[PDB]
Amino acid sequence: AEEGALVAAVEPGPLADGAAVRLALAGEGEACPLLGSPGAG
Amino acid sequence: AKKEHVPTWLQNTHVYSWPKNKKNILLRLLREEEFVAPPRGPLPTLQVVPL
Repeated sequence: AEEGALVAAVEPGPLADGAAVRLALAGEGEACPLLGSPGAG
Repeated sequence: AKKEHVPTWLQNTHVYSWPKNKKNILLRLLREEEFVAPPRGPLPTLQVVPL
């Protein structure tokens, strides 16, 4: 009775892919601070 | 004399020793200070400048 059953191969059907999300900072700079006062005699 | 001899109410003021400080006595009679501060100037320039 060889027709009893069959072997079956399983696959994951609905696969999906996506891209990674990376953060970045736009622009850069630095304003100078102020300091100092004169000594006296 | 000594410090205690001066009356309390007078001790609050200047006390001069004789004859050591007779110059101070003369100056006080003239209402003059032995040391006088020099005249004031203007405030210093706030020269704050960037680094």
